[PDB]
Amino acid sequence: EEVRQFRRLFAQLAGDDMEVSATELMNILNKVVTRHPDLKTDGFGIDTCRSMVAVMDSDTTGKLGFEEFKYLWNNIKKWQAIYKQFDVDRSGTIGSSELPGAFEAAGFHLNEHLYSMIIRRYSDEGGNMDFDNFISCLVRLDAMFRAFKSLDKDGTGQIQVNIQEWLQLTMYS
Amino acid sequence: EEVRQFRRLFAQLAGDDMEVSATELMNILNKVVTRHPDLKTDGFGIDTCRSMVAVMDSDTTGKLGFEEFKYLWNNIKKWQAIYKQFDVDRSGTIGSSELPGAFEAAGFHLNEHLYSMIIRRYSDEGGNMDFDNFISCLVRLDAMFRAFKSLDKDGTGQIQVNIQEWLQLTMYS
Ligand SMILES: O=C(O)[C@@H](S)Cc1ccc(I)cc1
Ligand SMILES: O=C(O)[C@@H](S)Cc1ccc(I)cc1
Ligand SMILES: [Ca+2]
Ligand SMILES: [Ca+2]
Ligand SMILES: [Ca+2]
Ligand SMILES: [Ca+2]
Ligand SMILES: [Ca+2]
Ligand SMILES: [Ca+2]
Ligand SMILES: [Ca+2]
Ligand SMILES: [Ca+2]
Repeated sequence: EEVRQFRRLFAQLAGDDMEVSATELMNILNKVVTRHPDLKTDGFGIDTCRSMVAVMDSDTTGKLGFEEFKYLWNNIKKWQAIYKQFDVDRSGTIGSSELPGAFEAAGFHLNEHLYSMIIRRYSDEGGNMDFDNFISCLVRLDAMFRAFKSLDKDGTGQIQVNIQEWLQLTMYS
Repeated sequence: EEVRQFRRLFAQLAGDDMEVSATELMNILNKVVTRHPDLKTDGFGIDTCRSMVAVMDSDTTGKLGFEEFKYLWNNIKKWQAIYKQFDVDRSGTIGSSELPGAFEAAGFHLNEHLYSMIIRRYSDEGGNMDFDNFISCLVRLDAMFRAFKSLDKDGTGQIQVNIQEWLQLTMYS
């Protein structure tokens, strides 16, 4: 099976403490893109990884357990495919005009104002977003959408968040 | 004449487009920090500087103007001085025990839970925070506080926000 094969990757990656840290996450992700010449990236940095872990660590352990990691990995496997598909000019990167289509393929229908804000923060001078930036942007986007949805209990379209919660959601990410 | 000097710095740094981008910021920050052996750091990386710019960019130009860069620079000068004062064991990093007092001097009073989250996201195995992680964290904490006070112009300590608003507050930073 595949769940058999995954426990095997996980158990190997997680190591001694049965959890995968920011550092371990960084290594595996860097070990993989290496064999993907169609993905341009300057590498998955430690800071980006620590952010990926925090935003994915729903149980506040500082590291990712089996489920948390399983969620992250599956998403990443699906997202890398979208990136390749939408980089129609084989630049190895997602361009400004290539972005909306890719996010939509990943299930994120935003607006022109939001894509712009996104390009400004994650893309470079040129409007080109490389692979790590893309995955990084998507892990966060997914977490924030999830976070909003869980706080929208009445189904009203708006949430109420107090100072303590706010600081917890924005700082531990 | 304390600004005579500051205008010449920004102008020299900002360049042709009259704005300090993440890369311009990264360079200067890595240049100065080296002239201070009391601050241990693994370097200011591009993702972190990209984060710093995003959070200080109030005019949504994508870069730091004079007013934006000045507020940022002033804080760093101030936070740099706090870092050194509270690094009692002169390890060159802020430890778990050293943390709250340094934030207390910067003016933030957070609870233990929040501190645990911050240490998990910003410190190392031993629980020490280096210079870039310290500045990066503080630049964020300050921004997140200001963003919150700007929507709670009532003092209730709670904000109402829709999805479009939530994304801009959490994604553009
Ligand atoms: O290359 C792989 O391991 C396959 S299973 C898919 C994949 C591709 C790229 C990344 I980064 C992660 C996962
Ligand atoms: O402004 C400077 O170069 C010195 S005096 C203070 C300072 C020290 C470190 C940093 I990074 C920023 C500022
Ligand atoms: Ca581990
Ligand atoms: Ca966890
Ligand atoms: Ca492309
Ligand atoms: Ca990158
Ligand atoms: Ca410039
Ligand atoms: Ca600006
Ligand atoms: Ca110390
Ligand atoms: Ca660091």
